[PDB]
Amino acid sequence: DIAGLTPCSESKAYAKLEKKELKTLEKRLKQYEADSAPAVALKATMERTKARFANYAKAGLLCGNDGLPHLIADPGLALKYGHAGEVFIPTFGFLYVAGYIGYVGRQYLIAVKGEAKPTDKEIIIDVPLATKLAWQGAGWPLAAVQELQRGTLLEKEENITVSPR
Amino acid sequence: TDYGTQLSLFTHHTWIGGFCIVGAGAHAAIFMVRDYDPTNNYNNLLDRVIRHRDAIISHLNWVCIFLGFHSFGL
Amino acid sequence: TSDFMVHHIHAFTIHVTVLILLKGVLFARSSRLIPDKANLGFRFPCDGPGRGGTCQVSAWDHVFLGLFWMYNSL
Amino acid sequence: AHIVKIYDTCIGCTQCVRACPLDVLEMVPWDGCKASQMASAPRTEDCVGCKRCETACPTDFLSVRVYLGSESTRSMGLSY
Amino acid sequence: PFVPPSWAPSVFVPLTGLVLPAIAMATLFVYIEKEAP
Amino acid sequence: ATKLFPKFSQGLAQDPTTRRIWYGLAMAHDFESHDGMTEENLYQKIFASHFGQLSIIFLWTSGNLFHVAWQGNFEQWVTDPVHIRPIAHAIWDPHFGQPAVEAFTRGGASGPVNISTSGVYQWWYTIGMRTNQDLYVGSVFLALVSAIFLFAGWLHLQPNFQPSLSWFKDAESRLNHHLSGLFGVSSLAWTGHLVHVAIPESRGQHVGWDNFLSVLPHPQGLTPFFTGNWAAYAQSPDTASHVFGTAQGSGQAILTFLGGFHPQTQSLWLTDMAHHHLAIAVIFIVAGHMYRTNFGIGHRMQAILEAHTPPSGSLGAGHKGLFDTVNNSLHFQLGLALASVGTITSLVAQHMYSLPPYAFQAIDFTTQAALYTHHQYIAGFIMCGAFAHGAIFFIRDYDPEQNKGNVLARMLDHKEALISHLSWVSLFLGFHTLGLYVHNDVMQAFGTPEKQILIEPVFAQWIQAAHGKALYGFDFLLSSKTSAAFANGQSLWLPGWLDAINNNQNSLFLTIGPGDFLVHHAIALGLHTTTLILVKGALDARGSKLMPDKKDFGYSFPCDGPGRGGTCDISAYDAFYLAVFWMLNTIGWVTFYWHWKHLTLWQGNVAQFDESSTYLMGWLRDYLWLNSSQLINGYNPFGMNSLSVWAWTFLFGHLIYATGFMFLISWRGYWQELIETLVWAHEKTPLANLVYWKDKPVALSIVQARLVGLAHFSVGYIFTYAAFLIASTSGRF
Amino acid sequence: WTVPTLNPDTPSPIFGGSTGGLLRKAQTEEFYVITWEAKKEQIFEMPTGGAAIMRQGPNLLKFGKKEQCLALTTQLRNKFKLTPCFYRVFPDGKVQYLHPADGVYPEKVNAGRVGANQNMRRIGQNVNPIKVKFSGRMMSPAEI
Amino acid sequence: VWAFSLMFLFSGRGYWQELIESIVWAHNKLKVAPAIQPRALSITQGRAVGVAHYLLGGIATTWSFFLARIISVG
Ligand code: CLA
Ligand code: CLA
Ligand code: CLA
Ligand code: CLA
Ligand code: CLA
Ligand code: CLA
Ligand code: CLA
Ligand code: CLA
Ligand code: CLA
Ligand SMILES: CC1=C(/C=C/C(C)=C/C=C\C(C)=C\C=C\C=C(C)\C=C\C=C(C)\C=C\C2=C(C)CCCC2(C)C)C(C)(C)CCC1
Ligand code: SF4
Ligand SMILES: [Ca+2]
Repeated sequence: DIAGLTPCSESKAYAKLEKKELKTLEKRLKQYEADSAPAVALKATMERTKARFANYAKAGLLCGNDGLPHLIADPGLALKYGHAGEVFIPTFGFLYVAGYIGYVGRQYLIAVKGEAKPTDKEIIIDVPLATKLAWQGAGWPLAAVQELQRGTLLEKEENITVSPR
Repeated sequence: TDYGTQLSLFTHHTWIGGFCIVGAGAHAAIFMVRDYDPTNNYNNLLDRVIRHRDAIISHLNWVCIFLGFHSFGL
Repeated sequence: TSDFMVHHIHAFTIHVTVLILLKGVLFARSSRLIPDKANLGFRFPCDGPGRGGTCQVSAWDHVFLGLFWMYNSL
Repeated sequence: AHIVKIYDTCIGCTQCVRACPLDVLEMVPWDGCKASQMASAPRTEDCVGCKRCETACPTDFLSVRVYLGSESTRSMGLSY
Repeated sequence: PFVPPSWAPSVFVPLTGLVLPAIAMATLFVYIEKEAP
Repeated sequence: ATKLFPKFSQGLAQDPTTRRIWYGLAMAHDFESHDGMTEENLYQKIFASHFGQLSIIFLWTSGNLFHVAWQGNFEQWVTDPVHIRPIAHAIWDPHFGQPAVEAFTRGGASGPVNISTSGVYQWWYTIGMRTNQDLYVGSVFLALVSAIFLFAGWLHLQPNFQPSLSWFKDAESRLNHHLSGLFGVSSLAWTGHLVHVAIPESRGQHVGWDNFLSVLPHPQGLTPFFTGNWAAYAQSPDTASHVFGTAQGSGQAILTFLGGFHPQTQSLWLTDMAHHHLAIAVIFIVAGHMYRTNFGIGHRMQAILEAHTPPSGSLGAGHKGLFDTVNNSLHFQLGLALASVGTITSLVAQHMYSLPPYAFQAIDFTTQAALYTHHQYIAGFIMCGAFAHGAIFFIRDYDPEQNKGNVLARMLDHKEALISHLSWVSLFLGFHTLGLYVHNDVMQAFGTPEKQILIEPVFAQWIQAAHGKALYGFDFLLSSKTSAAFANGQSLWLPGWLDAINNNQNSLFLTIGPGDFLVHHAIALGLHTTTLILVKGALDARGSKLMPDKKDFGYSFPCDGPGRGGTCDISAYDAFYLAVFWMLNTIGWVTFYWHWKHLTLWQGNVAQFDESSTYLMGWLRDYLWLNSSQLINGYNPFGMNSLSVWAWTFLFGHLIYATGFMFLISWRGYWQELIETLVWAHEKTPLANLVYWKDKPVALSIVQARLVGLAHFSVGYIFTYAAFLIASTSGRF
Repeated sequence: WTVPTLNPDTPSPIFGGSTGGLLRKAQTEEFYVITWEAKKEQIFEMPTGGAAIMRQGPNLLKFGKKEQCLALTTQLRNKFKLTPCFYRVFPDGKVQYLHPADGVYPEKVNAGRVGANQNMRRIGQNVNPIKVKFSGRMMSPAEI
Repeated sequence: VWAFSLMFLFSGRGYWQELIESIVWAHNKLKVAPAIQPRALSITQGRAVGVAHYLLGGIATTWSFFLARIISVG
């Protein structure tokens, strides 16, 4: 398929790797009894391994010649061959949480900046204001775009300190 | 018979001893800087040590060089 | 022979660590480079780039170097 | 020898002279500040370059500057 | 031809390693400590 | 009192301490900082230095040729260049015992010799050298040329021979002569040598100075060139069964563009190289008539610079005044030259390993590894030098009043934005590459290799598919048979090129995977961080908020004292100093990647690299620990072999590196106090105080300490990696 | 005010001696001599290490560099409220008075002093290095 | 961690202060500059951080090597 890779559901090395992991786990399990805590723990780990391999093959991931999955970072290839869940959707998810945290911190700084002692509000966190801004940050992309359109997101050149060149 | 415990215990106690020795030197220097008073140490052992500190350091430096040569050169 | 050589290595490293710590203890108040080191305290970075450079003249820096030598020795 | 210079921003606070450990700086009369005094460096031949005077200067930017020059016996602070 | 003799390394290696460096070191050391008039 | 040394600095000569010798040795080439230095004298001194350097280079080349002709086995290596190891020179060491003598006695010699890794054998054999007489004649000729250059360097400093100041500033004439003469005529002469000597010698015909005036390089004899039927020169080329050095299957063509590599030597065709040099010679000669010097026609670089300002005012004044700030600043020209040279050096390393130009060079694995690593480290040092000289230009030769509103002033206008964005790129690359590596390491440690993140490098693989590689399956541009780009080269060079790029047995566009993607990101991190340190040091060299007057202190100075919280490593020299470590680390990563990928390719198991290059444990165990077993076994209680010298060099580099750590961690003050105690000890010792010093012993300066520690760090780093690389590649193959 | 004359027959503080004393520079290049007047006997700290006892009245000491003499001067002024003064002595016997230069300490302003090495401008008003390039030797933009 | 120590032991706070100034400019542009002015670590703090990381990295390296080896073959 893409870049000479084969799907994990039809790769021989993938199945051999799964059999290798299950074989070493079963080999470690043969030394214990049947109704003991280590045996139950090993069986739980084996079930987790089976579920993980089944879920990875079910997701349609592309495996290589080593039997391990590969991620598709190109937006066109991901949206064209059903690989948007690898690197596209998590990218936008991180962008939302990253801008979320950044906007919450920026709002807290700008809010405490006009007070009498901002340094005290920086070392001793004002939990009520921080909690209110944390709950209000859900609309961070909308607020950031509206701030950018109004011209209030950036500071002017004359109000920023610079070197003597 | 537990080689792991023996090796780990020896190494751990040795490291603690070395760190404590370095701390001892540090606090000796702290005392010499803050709590030392020359009005009560006119002609005692500490004053004489400070008086010939150059000789002490020079001989210790020479023995360090001699030991380094005869230890690493081999 | 190997035991003899490694024992001399240990003695040399111990002597160097002692040299750094003892030098930082005896020369903590004053030295031939800075006669008023006691006025600068126990823990200070330097006395400026003057006199060719006075980087790490405090007793704290001697403890800092003794830590590395103790690590090497141990 | 090192080059020690005094600029016109000196407020005559006399802190740089007290911080000098080899008696290089001094105070002379002046008419550019309220204290009517100004720092001077007439014995730069004895300066080592410790920059204690720069540390003790409170003006922004500094009024006393030290530039490392030719090294000698007095400038290197050697007792031998 | 330009081929050196068989004994050439046995004479040029000790020369370049002991004769030339000693003479060069002594000459340079004397030159550095020369006092100006 | 005042000493004679140094003669260029009376202030340093009056220094009565040991600092005088070190500073005089480290400031001898700083011509601008001497006593009584003018512009004309400065340029003349640089001219003499250039001649002396050229003489040294030519003498070194002649020495290599002479030693290969004397103690080497070039006459026997040409007959069997696959199973015979090249010999560098003999070894005459009285310290060697009997086992060392028989251990180093290899390569068919009669005594202890060194096996060369420089690759001069393949290069000389490809250009036409066959007998030792040729090497001897070349060595004698190069020695005489070096002597002439030395005499020229001495002659140009005497009166009636010193060039004027205006002569050194003739940019138009110098650039026209270098583009047309030093570049075009030299390339044309090389084409003449390839067509007249290299091509006939590779086909079994000995052509030398005694018979080249009577042997025709082509059966048509210059007629198709004058009649414009140049296509007749590419007729009847070397067939696929041609044997290098003999006439078996040899063609009669002299200028072709078959492409690919030779089937036997696995190197570039000589006819294609000759055709290449001819085309670039024509291009360089034509480009040599672009600037107006003395005949009215041509251009003026000042006019082209001043006539390149956008009307929107985006670049401010554009390039106005750039001609004066560059022609009058030697540091700017040196920085530009070093930047271009470093980039070209990296280009040379990549093109030589991927496209082997010398015969039987691909089979020599040690030659490839050593040459690539050598050129990459040299390029890294040269790049750091380019940025260092740029900082020197800002501190010493920048004039804000002359460069008002141009691109140069606008660089310092928004330097904070540049440093901030470089910091963001470096931070992002470092966090992500380290995070992915640690994640893969944890997955491999927990027994779940399928859980690690392996991003397929689809962009570089897409580029490879565009070049003609069909392994991925994109099938476009040169990969698709119905494309115009593919059908337009099928009659000129695409057959050989496609046959060579699709073959997985060469180094021409190797297959890449997630490990290659990750290590490429590490390379990008190293490049961006090194650029960040160098760029920040060059832009902040004239001053910042911490030191508003850093331009008045020079390029290199210790610090500004402990005031204002501390000003350690505030000069631009210190920025370069911290950047050298990042350059060494970046080149270390690129050379590690090259060595491991090629080692796994030569061993026939590329899957080992593809599966262990995603986690750092694989790099530490399967590459650094697995390939050093033979290196550290050079000498042991059971005896020694020829690999003991590399083991000694390995430990030597480790010792030098650790010694550099001392100058890097411990600082001056402690050492000065210790020295004072030693001074007292010597002055108060009988039978020894009679011998007094002529220079007062003092501790090394801060700048000198940084330089000494950096030098030891770099020397140990280079020697350690070179020893490990050569030992592992030589023992494995 | 008159420049003081060095009295070599001046009693010295009772000190047992140390290894941080004078070196060959005191006999080959120069050395320094610090003198002061003490109202009573008192144990003080030597700048080269050790504790000495300053005598009542005149007290003289020898040091290798000027920094040691000024450090002892500062210690005596700030801990015991005295007025010390020092000279630089050459091997030929020449004595040169150094501090205080005019008899008045430099922290306070005194009439008759002339300011030297003073720039009647600020740091930001200095010229670029390109303007001071190609001089007789390495010259900083602040030297002019 | 050990190699991380080399970042604090081979460099100085002046470079880091200027780099922090550039980062502060980036913050000031987007009005995200904290009221507490970010200052680089002090010289003494840089030395302490470097020696702490050096000791932790080396000691942890030897600890892992000794424990893994003595547990596997002991
Ligand atoms: C971050 C850098 C980056 C890089 C290095 C690439 C690289 C690539 N992209 Mg791309 N892309 C990017 C960002 C990037 N993209 C972003 C941010 C977006 C969101 C707008 C897209 C959305 C996108 C689409 C929709 C497509 C690609 C495609 C491609 C591949 C070929 C096209 C091309 O090179 O032109 C650059 C790509 C663009 C300018 C986007 C427009 C698509 C162009 C016009 C190509 C479409 C023509 C045709 C489908 C090509 C296929 C020929 C053949 C294989 C059938 C190539 C490997 C194509 C592909 O291979 O499909 C799987 C494809 O159709 N990308
Ligand atoms: C009985 C033991 C003892 C005691 C009571 C003291 C007491 C004191 N020491 Mg001292 N010292 C000791 C041992 C001791 N020390 C040892 C063993 C060493 C060698 C390392 C030192 C070296 C030393 C120096 C160099 C200095 C002191 C100083 C001081 C004084 C200030 C307190 C302080 O350090 O600041 C606060 C304490 C801290 C900030 C704790 C630091 C935390 C460290 C860095 C973390 C350790 C790593 C940890 C083990 C691993 C964690 C893993 C990580 C992933 C979380 C204080 C009176 C200082 C001083 O003289 O004051 C002027 C001084 O500069 N000590
Ligand atoms: C492997 C690196 C290295 C080496 C070789 C040294 C070496 C030395 N250190 Mg050092 N140190 C290091 C790392 C190193 N250190 C680091 C990283 C730090 C930072 C924490 C320090 C901090 C430090 C301090 C604080 C002190 C030293 C001191 C010393 C000296 C001790 C005297 C001695 O050992 O006698 C013998 C010398 C050696 C063993 C060095 C190697 C000599 C070789 C083996 C001999 C070869 C001779 C050869 C024939 C020469 C021919 C040359 C030819 C080309 C002509 C010694 C020269 C102490 C000192 O000043 O001296 C008392 C001191 O107090 N070091
Ligand atoms: C510092 C450690 C060290 C020591 C103890 C030795 C010792 C020795 N080496 Mg060796 N070597 C060393 C380091 C060392 N080496 C290093 C670091 C290297 C690598 C560069 C080498 C490389 C090397 C080579 C290549 C060779 C040796 C050889 C030798 C042997 C003979 C050397 C000789 O005869 O010279 C002569 C020595 C002297 C003239 C002076 C001796 C010092 C005297 C005894 C001290 C006097 C002080 C006295 C106490 C003062 C009293 C005070 C007053 C009351 C009088 C010898 C046993 C040779 C060998 O292999 O032998 C088989 C030889 O071939 N070494
Ligand atoms: C820069 C080139 C170069 C280099 C790196 C070497 C290196 C070497 N030569 Mg070789 N040599 C060279 C050029 C060179 N040679 C040339 C051009 C000739 C022809 C005249 C010779 C003739 C020669 C002979 C006959 C022998 C060597 C031998 C050797 C080896 C022993 C050490 C030695 O220096 O011997 C001596 C080197 C010379 C006599 C050449 C010096 C003559 C040139 C013109 C002087 C150059 C001055 C220099 C640039 C100034 C700066 C150097 C320094 C002062 C800073 C050594 C590996 C010996 C050997 O084979 O060991 C096994 C040996 O017997 N060489
Ligand atoms: C770079 C050039 C160079 C050369 C050519 C030599 C050559 C030699 N070295 Mg030497 N060495 C060197 C560098 C060099 N070394 C360096 C850089 C170091 C420091 C790492 C050493 C450290 C060293 C040691 C420790 C020893 C040697 C020894 C020897 C001798 C080997 C003994 C032997 O088996 O033969 C047979 C021996 C003989 C035939 C006796 C010859 C007597 C001398 C060497 C020649 C006559 C002296 C001559 C008149 C004076 C020359 C001085 C001149 C510069 C003015 C040999 C002649 C060994 C030795 O000295 O032998 C006892 C030994 O102990 N070397
Ligand atoms: C056609 C006339 C001509 C020619 C042939 C030259 C030639 C040269 N001039 Mg010159 N010059 C000229 C006219 C000319 N000049 C005029 C008219 C002026 C006055 C306006 C000047 C003013 C001038 C100055 C001020 C200087 C020179 C210098 C030089 C030397 C440069 C040294 C060098 O970089 O190596 C040669 C460089 C190359 C051959 C180009 C290499 C191209 C890339 C980098 C390499 C690619 C090639 C290939 C891939 C590598 C080979 C691989 C393998 C074989 C190893 C060089 C020999 C310098 C000098 O004097 O040195 C003593 C210098 O300072 N010239
Ligand atoms: C065409 C190349 C070129 C040229 C002409 C120059 C020219 C100049 N440089 Mg420069 N530079 C270059 C490339 C170049 N550089 C490169 C590639 C780097 C990166 C490494 C640098 C980094 C650099 C810095 C940081 C500085 C200069 C400076 C200077 C100026 C004077 C200092 C000097 O050279 O004195 C003489 C040079 C030396 C004495 C070299 C020092 C000794 C080294 C460390 C040798 C160590 C090697 C070691 C012994 C190897 C042996 C190992 C073995 C024994 C095991 C001068 C105009 C200085 C300056 O501008 O002054 C303000 C300055 O500070 N350069
Ligand atoms: C292994 C050693 C090491 C490491 C990791 C670094 C790392 C870094 N260097 Mg550095 N450097 C080093 C050695 C090292 N250096 C040495 C020896 C020198 C020569 C003195 C330099 C000189 C140097 C300069 C001059 C500069 C850097 C810069 C940087 C930063 C580059 C940005 C980046 O890549 O983001 C990635 C971030 C990281 C890799 C940080 C590590 C992330 C950690 C492991 C995560 C935290 C762990 C966990 C969550 C919490 C554990 C803590 C626990 C106590 C609770 C980066 C943090 C540049 C810079 O500042 O960039 C702006 C800069 O200008 N370096
Ligand atoms: C600091 C400083 C400086 C600067 C420096 C620098 C700037 C460096 C760098 C850098 C570098 C080192 C760069 C480089 C670059 C490169 C480039 C820019 C390129 C490119 C590309 C292209 C354009 C291509 C294209 C293509 C392709 C894609 C492929 C195929 C072919 C073709 C052609 C199509 C100086 C000294 C001046 C002075 C001032 C200061
Ligand atoms: S500290 Fe600065 S402002 Fe105050 S007197 Fe001295 S030079 Fe003038
Ligand atoms: Ca021939």
